[PDB]
Amino acid sequence: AAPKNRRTIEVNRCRRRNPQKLIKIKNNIDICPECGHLKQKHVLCGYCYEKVRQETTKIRQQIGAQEGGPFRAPSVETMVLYTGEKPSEKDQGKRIVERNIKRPSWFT
Amino acid sequence: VKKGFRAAFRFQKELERWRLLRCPPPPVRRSEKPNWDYHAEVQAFGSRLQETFSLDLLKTAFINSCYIKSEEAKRQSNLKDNQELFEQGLSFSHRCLTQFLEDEFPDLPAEGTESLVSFLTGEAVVCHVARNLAVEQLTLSAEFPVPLPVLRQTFFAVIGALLQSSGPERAALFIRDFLITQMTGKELFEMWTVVNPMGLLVEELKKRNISAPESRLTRQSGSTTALPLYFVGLYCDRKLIAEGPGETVLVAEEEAARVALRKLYGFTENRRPWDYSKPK
Amino acid sequence: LRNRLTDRYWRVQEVLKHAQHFRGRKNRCYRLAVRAVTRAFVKCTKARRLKKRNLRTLWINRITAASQEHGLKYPAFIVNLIKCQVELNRKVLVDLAIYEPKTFKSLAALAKRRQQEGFAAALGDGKEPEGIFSRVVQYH
Amino acid sequence: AFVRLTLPPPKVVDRWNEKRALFGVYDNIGILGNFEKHPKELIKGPVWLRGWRGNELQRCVRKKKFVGNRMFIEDLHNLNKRISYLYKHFNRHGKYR
Amino acid sequence: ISRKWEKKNKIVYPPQLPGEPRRPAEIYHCRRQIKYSKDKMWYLAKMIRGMSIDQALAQLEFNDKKGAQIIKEVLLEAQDMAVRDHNVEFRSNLHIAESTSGRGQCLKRIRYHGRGRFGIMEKVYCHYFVKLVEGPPPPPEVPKTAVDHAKDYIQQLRSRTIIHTL
RNA sequence: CUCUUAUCUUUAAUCAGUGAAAUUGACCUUUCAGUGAAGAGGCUGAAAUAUAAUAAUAAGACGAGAAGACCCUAUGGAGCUUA
RNA sequence: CACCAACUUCCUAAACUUAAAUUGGGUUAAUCUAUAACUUUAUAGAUGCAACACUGUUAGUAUGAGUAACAAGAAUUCCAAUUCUCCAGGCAUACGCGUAUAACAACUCGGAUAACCAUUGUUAGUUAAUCAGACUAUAGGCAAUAAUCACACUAUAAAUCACCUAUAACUUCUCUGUUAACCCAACACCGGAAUGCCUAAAGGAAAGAUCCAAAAAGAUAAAAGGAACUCGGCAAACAAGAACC
RNA sequence: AACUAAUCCUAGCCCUAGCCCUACACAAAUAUAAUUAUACUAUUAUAUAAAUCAAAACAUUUAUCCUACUAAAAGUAUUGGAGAAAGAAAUUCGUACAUCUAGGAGCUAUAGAACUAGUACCGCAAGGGAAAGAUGAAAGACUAAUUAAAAGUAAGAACAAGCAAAGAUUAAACCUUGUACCUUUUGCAUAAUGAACUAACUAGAAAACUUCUAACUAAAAGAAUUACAGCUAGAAACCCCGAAACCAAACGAGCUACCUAAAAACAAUUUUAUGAAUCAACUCGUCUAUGUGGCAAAAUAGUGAGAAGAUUUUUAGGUAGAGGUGAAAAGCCUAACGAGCUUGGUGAUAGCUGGUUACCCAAAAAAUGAAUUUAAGUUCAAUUUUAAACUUGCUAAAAAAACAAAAUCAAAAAGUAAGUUUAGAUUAUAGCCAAAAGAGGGCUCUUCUGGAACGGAAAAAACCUUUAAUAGUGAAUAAUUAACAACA
Ligand SMILES: [Mg+2]
Ligand SMILES: [Mg+2]
Ligand SMILES: [Mg+2]
Ligand SMILES: [Mg+2]
Ligand SMILES: [Mg+2]
Ligand SMILES: [Mg+2]
Ligand SMILES: [Mg+2]
Ligand SMILES: [Mg+2]
Ligand SMILES: [Mg+2]
Ligand SMILES: [Mg+2]
Ligand SMILES: [Mg+2]
Ligand SMILES: [Mg+2]
Ligand SMILES: [Mg+2]
Ligand SMILES: [Mg+2]
Ligand SMILES: [Mg+2]
Ligand SMILES: [Mg+2]
Ligand SMILES: [Mg+2]
Ligand SMILES: [Mg+2]
Ligand SMILES: [Mg+2]
Ligand SMILES: [Mg+2]
Ligand SMILES: [Mg+2]
Ligand SMILES: [Mg+2]
Ligand SMILES: [Mg+2]
Ligand SMILES: [Mg+2]
Ligand SMILES: [Mg+2]
Ligand SMILES: [Mg+2]
Ligand SMILES: [Mg+2]
Ligand SMILES: [Mg+2]
Ligand SMILES: [Mg+2]
Ligand SMILES: [Mg+2]
Ligand SMILES: [Mg+2]
Ligand SMILES: [Mg+2]
Ligand SMILES: [Mg+2]
Ligand SMILES: [Mg+2]
Ligand SMILES: [Mg+2]
Ligand SMILES: [Mg+2]
Ligand SMILES: [Mg+2]
Ligand SMILES: [Mg+2]
Ligand SMILES: [Mg+2]
Ligand SMILES: [Mg+2]
Ligand SMILES: [Mg+2]
Ligand SMILES: [Mg+2]
Ligand SMILES: [Mg+2]
Ligand SMILES: [Mg+2]
Ligand SMILES: [Mg+2]
Ligand SMILES: [Mg+2]
Ligand SMILES: [Mg+2]
Ligand SMILES: [Mg+2]
Ligand SMILES: [Mg+2]
Ligand SMILES: [Mg+2]
Ligand SMILES: [Mg+2]
Ligand SMILES: [Mg+2]
Ligand SMILES: [Mg+2]
Ligand SMILES: [Mg+2]
Ligand SMILES: [Mg+2]
Ligand SMILES: [Mg+2]
Ligand SMILES: [Mg+2]
Ligand SMILES: [Mg+2]
Ligand SMILES: [Mg+2]
Ligand SMILES: [Mg+2]
Ligand SMILES: [Mg+2]
Ligand SMILES: [Zn+2]
Repeated sequence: AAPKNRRTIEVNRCRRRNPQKLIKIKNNIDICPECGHLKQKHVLCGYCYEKVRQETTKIRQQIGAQEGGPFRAPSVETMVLYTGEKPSEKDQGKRIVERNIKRPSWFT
Repeated sequence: VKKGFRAAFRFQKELERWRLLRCPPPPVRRSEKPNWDYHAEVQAFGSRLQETFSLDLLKTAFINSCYIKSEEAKRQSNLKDNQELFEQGLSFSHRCLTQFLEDEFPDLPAEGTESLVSFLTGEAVVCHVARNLAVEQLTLSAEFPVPLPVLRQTFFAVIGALLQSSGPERAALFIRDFLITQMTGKELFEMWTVVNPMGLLVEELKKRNISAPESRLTRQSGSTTALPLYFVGLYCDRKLIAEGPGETVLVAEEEAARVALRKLYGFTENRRPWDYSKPK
Repeated sequence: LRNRLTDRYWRVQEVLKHAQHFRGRKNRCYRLAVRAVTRAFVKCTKARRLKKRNLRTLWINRITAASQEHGLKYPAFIVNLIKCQVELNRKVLVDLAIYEPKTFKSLAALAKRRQQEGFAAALGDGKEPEGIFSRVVQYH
Repeated sequence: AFVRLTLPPPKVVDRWNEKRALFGVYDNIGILGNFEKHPKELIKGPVWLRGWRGNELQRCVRKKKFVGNRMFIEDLHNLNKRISYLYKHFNRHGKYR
Repeated sequence: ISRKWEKKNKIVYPPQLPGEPRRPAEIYHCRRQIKYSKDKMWYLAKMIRGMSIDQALAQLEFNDKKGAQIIKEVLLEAQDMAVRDHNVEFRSNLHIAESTSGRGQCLKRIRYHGRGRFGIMEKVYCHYFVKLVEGPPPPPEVPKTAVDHAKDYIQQLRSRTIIHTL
């Protein structure tokens, strides 16, 4: 079936400017207290989450170097230490990961 | 590229039209534009109105004080004002206009016959009349378009010059023709503002020793709806004097007062037409 | 291309200036605007004559309203005024009813009386004096 | 339609240059000169149409007679084809018989 | 091609007199050739009409359309030049007066079909325009009240005249 | 088939990116009876009737593309067979 | 016992009388030349001298429509990296093609989208007396008996220069092919494409994200009945069988 | 308040005049599969042009094509299905611009050459064959401006009701009136062709006769011609696009048909000793569904036939259109073969289809008779018409005939303005409905009358009212779907 007539610019304006087809405004945008960048209420902050993932990559890069190959997963717990820190008694017999930089303020 | 210059010439004219509509030009006084001779224009002004003027007097009327200041400032880098003629011309018009009104409407109050004269010598009427007689074109001043207070002054100065040349009787015809005509089709209270018309009516009836009127409802329609019509009639000694329509009883009652007043002062709609027949 | 028409711009604008108040592509496309403008001109010419007939119907409608307020039908009112040698036309009669209510009422009584005189003359037969308002002035 | 947005440069014509000033001179060479020369001999143009006039078919046939043997191959092929087309139009087609 | 939006930034008014309201500033900015359809860009340009700069930038940051990112960068440059070149005091004191999309110069290519047939393909482009005006956004629209509706109706009835008569 | 049902994949629908085709006199594009060229959204008479989108059905627009076929004509053609 | 109703007729001003092939006459838009004019004009002489319509020709832009259709296996410590889930024509030669090869840089155009490049620019590359191609001493003389593991064995279609006789010369390595994700089909086309080795040790990825409606396509399962379906057991089947014209 | 766009002037070209030419372009390479430094192995256009087409068919025939000085003799003598047509010579005339190395009432980027180029691109090949550019004195001044200006969009979606407008109105919409345009049909369309919109381009051409305006005049004309008022000069005219075909010469067998030479492939199992059997590779294509601008201009998914032979496959060569090849399907010969493709003859021809561009005034048809390989066309009569000369016409029409037991005929009058002769010219040669009278028996013919609203009969080509066409807020009228169940 083919169109029997051309549709006019007036009719076309009514189809594509209908309120059903317009972009809706958002009411759930807020500012992040820690960084001051914007976020949605039900979603994690992107800027703050970006910090954590960067550190996570560094730790995992170090973990890869120590193991030296695949199929080398330890059977004991893991822990991370930064320069100026030494293992406690409770830390005995647990894999230790060493980072050159100092302990990040946010990391506890 | 077609050969010929005639189509290119025509299109330049249309580009001129388009530019004018989008960017209208600032006003200019006719003296600047071509085809202007001051002496000839003044003479035609008098002959147009079928009145004879003395050239020296008429020219003085158009000159204004502000014009003198501008010329001297340019001069640094004689004339004579129209102040004398303005005062004389305005004074006679006020007296002449009052004389016309009192004879036509003797009963009408004194304050009334002052409002109408003030109405007919205001900027609105005088400026409107002045422009259509070319007075603005012949005026000499430092600002164009001419401000209304300046335009009004030069108008009465011209009447003053006419008074000196041809005397009172001629000028009285001049005021009748051009100023009295402006009240055609105008209702009284449109030119005179009266609040609380009933209060004024009560005092007027007292002077002739008539009893205060009694308000009553002569006719009624659609009272409970949002579009009601009311007729209220003022009854005196059980005798009807006036009847008025209105949306509400208070509005309709106030309307009856104005109808009554108009009859008392003889400024009704069906009153005798004014008389311009007299050639004297 | 020795000779080419150099004036087509102004020939187009003659049609399109008469189409600016239309709706649709009729107000800017020459092949469509030209057809619509000629249809408008034909309607304009035929409506000059129809206008005069329409206004007469309006006058007759308003006259019937004014007469019935005094109890008269339209045919009786118009016919009897003619028998009294009154030659006012329908256009002016409408003006009196709207703007001169008292004068219109006077004419209403005159037409009614002449009608009554005709009825009396019809029923009574033989030679009898003619009605006061039923006397016709003559010209020569 | 679209029109120029500027005026074209002006055209200036000299009406008293030599060619214009002396136009017509010697058009009466015969009557005022004892008829030694005919005015037609004053004409400049193609060899086959000096002092002669004709319709398009006549012009084509006359051109071939005068310079047909000194023409280029392709030009002569087109001239011959034009003659036959004009022959069939003027002798077989038209409103009037 | 026309480039007039750019030149609008170079108008110079004469100095204002002391007894006059302070004239607000105006900024015009655009980006010209963009690989995006103008029909699609319209919906984005329409949304931010009338809003302040901060509210506009907030809504743009969480839209998924490719056009949203491009509009945001144009908005940021307009804000920067407003303070740096047009003597605007406070960054936040700005609202979007005008925003719209326009057609650009496009390209034609071939689109293949299944019986040796083909079609004509267009690679489409668009422009984006904005005007920034200093000051808080103007107040929104208030629908007519019932009393306001009625007052119009009486006005209509009062305007009537007696038609086609003396 | 009586007499159909359930599940998964592809399609479909919503979001992001790129983006064709036949078609198109203008359209502010309703129902019933009548008129008519077996024929009316547009004509006559009645009736109904706030404005716009999204997803579905195929009665009508004598719906679109048919190199689709049957009948006739032209002092238009071509292949075949001859006595 | 009337009224209303057509430029029919009268009135003010005017006018001077009834579809169409074809036929007779008065003007005029545009441009050029002669002679004039000077914000675009006059009298004459001329012509490629006027387009709402030829399924007209060329270019541009709409409608259908932001519609039909198109695409990348997962996580990470990252795209010539690791591990996991699944699939099953690969490596060479011939013919053809002609820089699509590799690195860096770009992000315009190209890939029907991104990432990344197959795109743009700049610089580089394929090495042979053995693999492959081309490769001029002369004149005479002369042939019964296939192949197939060739023995046995038959058969029928009867079947791949050598060696001698004389003449002449009497120490040599130049030249050319060599890359690739590639060719014929308008396309990065579910098509076509010879031979040798081998069958996973080689080579690869069906899902952009989400949702679980109708209709449409494909697969599998089904109570009781078993051709009642239909032009016809077409299609499907836990059947894949027999006979006759 | 602007996007997409638009404005521009010179690159070159066209027709004549003039003139022969001596232009034949470092080194090296090339006729070998050209552009490869040396021996193999020899090298060479063509017998008369045809057909289309005109003759309204076609068969003898058909200007130019197929060249031999201008002007005249002359469209004459002659030739010809004696018809379409074709067509001389004898004999007269002429030194011509003659540096005119120059000229243009020729074109200016859709024009003028196809051309910025025989390039890009398409085809195996012969061959076909495009599109477009724009600042200023200076860019060693940052690339210039100018334009409410096309369609299309944006700024700014919509608001009961209707060919979208017109009369209007205080008021945009509401009320009233109104069956889109061109062509074709029977003067009729809600019939049927054609059109998405914008810009540019795109179709009537000739001088025998006639009429008008001048010169001279028994003569006119610048040699050859006409003349019993003529002769000389000027002005006045007759379209566009579109086939299936036919002929000449090239180019094609890398697809397909068949053949020649040199090569190659065929596992496992049962039989035997084979155009045997089961069934892969490989070759083919029975049946069904999907797909139908498809992945594909013939495919995909399943299911099927052959598979040691008349088997299949590779490389190179051969046969060419009046032909070749064919286990004959009138199959195949580079996607479209009852006869290939390309260029040319060629602006083939078309009694058939479509189109054919400003205004005003005036007049006007019937579409009956005759002939025609004629009925989809044409010629003659008849009609109409423009001009001119000069004199009776139209309606009516007594008797008295001729007829047999209302058509001719046209005295005298009256109402009235036409009619004949001369000269020139096309178009048209099918109608439709109503009302009468017949004839073949609802159609079909023949004969007399009327009609083609803007009003009326409901809408309403054909019935009824209506002498042209203009402005007005005047008036009198016409036609006008309605009419008023027993006894007596
Ligand atoms: Mg609507
Ligand atoms: Mg009337
Ligand atoms: Mg498109
Ligand atoms: Mg999408
Ligand atoms: Mg509607
Ligand atoms: Mg119906
Ligand atoms: Mg209807
Ligand atoms: Mg349907
Ligand atoms: Mg469907
Ligand atoms: Mg159809
Ligand atoms: Mg025939
Ligand atoms: Mg024939
Ligand atoms: Mg033939
Ligand atoms: Mg009339
Ligand atoms: Mg006509
Ligand atoms: Mg033309
Ligand atoms: Mg066209
Ligand atoms: Mg679109
Ligand atoms: Mg749709
Ligand atoms: Mg959909
Ligand atoms: Mg889809
Ligand atoms: Mg995938
Ligand atoms: Mg690479
Ligand atoms: Mg890279
Ligand atoms: Mg590359
Ligand atoms: Mg070797
Ligand atoms: Mg050899
Ligand atoms: Mg290799
Ligand atoms: Mg293909
Ligand atoms: Mg494809
Ligand atoms: Mg692998
Ligand atoms: Mg999925
Ligand atoms: Mg099953
Ligand atoms: Mg079951
Ligand atoms: Mg059965
Ligand atoms: Mg059954
Ligand atoms: Mg089966
Ligand atoms: Mg013939
Ligand atoms: Mg001779
Ligand atoms: Mg060109
Ligand atoms: Mg060209
Ligand atoms: Mg526009
Ligand atoms: Mg309406
Ligand atoms: Mg048909
Ligand atoms: Mg069409
Ligand atoms: Mg046009
Ligand atoms: Mg072969
Ligand atoms: Mg082959
Ligand atoms: Mg075997
Ligand atoms: Mg086969
Ligand atoms: Mg078998
Ligand atoms: Mg088998
Ligand atoms: Mg076998
Ligand atoms: Mg057979
Ligand atoms: Mg057969
Ligand atoms: Mg072929
Ligand atoms: Mg033709
Ligand atoms: Mg007849
Ligand atoms: Mg015959
Ligand atoms: Mg015919
Ligand atoms: Mg007689
Ligand atoms: Zn944060």
